Amino acid sequence: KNWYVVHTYSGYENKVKANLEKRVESMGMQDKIFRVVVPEEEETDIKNGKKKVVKKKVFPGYVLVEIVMTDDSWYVVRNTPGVTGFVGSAGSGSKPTPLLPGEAETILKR
Amino acid sequence: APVTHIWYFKGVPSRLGYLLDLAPKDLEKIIYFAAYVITSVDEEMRHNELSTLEAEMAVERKAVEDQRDGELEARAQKLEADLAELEAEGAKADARRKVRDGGEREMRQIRDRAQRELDRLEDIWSTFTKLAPKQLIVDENLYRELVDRYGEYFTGAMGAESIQKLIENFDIDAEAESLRDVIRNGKGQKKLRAL
Amino acid sequence: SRMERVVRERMTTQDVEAITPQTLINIRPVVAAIKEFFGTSQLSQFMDQ
Amino acid sequence: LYRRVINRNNRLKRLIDLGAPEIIVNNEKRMLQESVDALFDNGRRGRP
RNA sequence: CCGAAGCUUCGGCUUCGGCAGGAGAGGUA
DNA sequence: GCGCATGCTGCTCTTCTTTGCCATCACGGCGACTGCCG
DNA sequence: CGGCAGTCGCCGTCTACCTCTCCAAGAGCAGCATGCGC
Repeated sequence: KNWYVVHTYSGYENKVKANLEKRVESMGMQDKIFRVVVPEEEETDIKNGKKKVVKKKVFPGYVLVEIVMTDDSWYVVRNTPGVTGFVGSAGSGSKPTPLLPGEAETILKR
Repeated sequence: APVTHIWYFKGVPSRLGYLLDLAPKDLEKIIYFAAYVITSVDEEMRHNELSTLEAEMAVERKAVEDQRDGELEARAQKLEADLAELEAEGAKADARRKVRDGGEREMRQIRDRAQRELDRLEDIWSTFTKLAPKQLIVDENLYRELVDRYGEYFTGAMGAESIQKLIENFDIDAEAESLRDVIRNGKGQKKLRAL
Repeated sequence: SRMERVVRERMTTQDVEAITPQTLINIRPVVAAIKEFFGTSQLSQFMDQ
Repeated sequence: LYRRVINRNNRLKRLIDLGAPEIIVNNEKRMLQESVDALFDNGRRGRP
């Protein structure tokens, strides 16, 4: 149930989000994937009297998704329309590696 | 970040591999972020903290074994008390013997577990002791373990930035006279490799 | 086959009771394949007269 | 191929000067290396 | 480099205007 | 009369490689290499 | 350690000339403009 990472194209982080979210319910796996968060920051685009606060994704192309490691979970997650593939080539690239929990908590500071 | 010229690494033969004395598969693994390598290992401090950490690791292993003993103690005691308050008096002593067999199987499981942890610590010690430059260390777990316990002395990383360090700390002359000594008095196929 | 892969992947992301055959079908791959065969191909050749 | 190299270098610079975790930086560095390799010699390693 | 237009002392001077890579198929000696 | 919502429309990229897609490719010469048997 | 034989990748495969066709598009992210509601 650790926090893993995934890779999307570019600008498809929220499409990937919605897709995965709904799929988990339609495909029927509300017991492996639990939480999805896309890290995002802020950009002050004031037009001298008109604020904006537009999406400024700190890590463009990377969506961290908590997932219990299995096999069909890997299938549904990686085959969601939009994701390029998993991360974690530390061991050649066979299985993803769980992101250091402390690093996850520091990423979730905001 | 530094990169590597394709001409001097993916050739026939590999000129970088011939200069650094590394197999092409090892170079491919290091360059493309799939394994670690030890850039340098301090041999002075290590040669003293050798005995120092020998003592330390003996202590650690003792602690580990004693914790095993204690868990064994607790669990065994409780189980035996339970099975003693009732030696399956409704049928025969054999049902209690069978649950005692189950308990002993559990015992042996925990035994194997702790023993394997012991030999993995042994592996740790081995790897950390006899460690020389240019020694591919696969498995991220092992690397992080070593960098947690004995994070000093040895250094290393992966990527082309870790090959720049190996090339920078390289002495051509010593290797040249070493190869000439090998060619002078040698036979077999090591002479062909030296040539 | 390409259109079938698209519809299979999209059948699990839409909401039921609003799914109709016209919203599940994409024509673009088929017309693209046909126009790629009848144009830049090595077997559909310019006729000599 | 130049645009690919420049894009990967810019993404790597922005990610390094932000405090990113090590796994993501390693992935980006590997991808930059592959892009440069494809610039100098396309098809020698992997797929064209 | 070419064209158009002016000054031109006949050496020339000035204004404006203008571009050309790959893949596949068939054929002749 | 003013605020909010939804459609013309500038406007600048974007296009991977798994449990998938993909299907193969002669023929000879040469040299490393690499697991494998002793 | 020490031979050992299959194997796997990389190199090369004649000259000059003529004619024709075809060479990423949909999705997405804003940026408003006008219609509709209270």
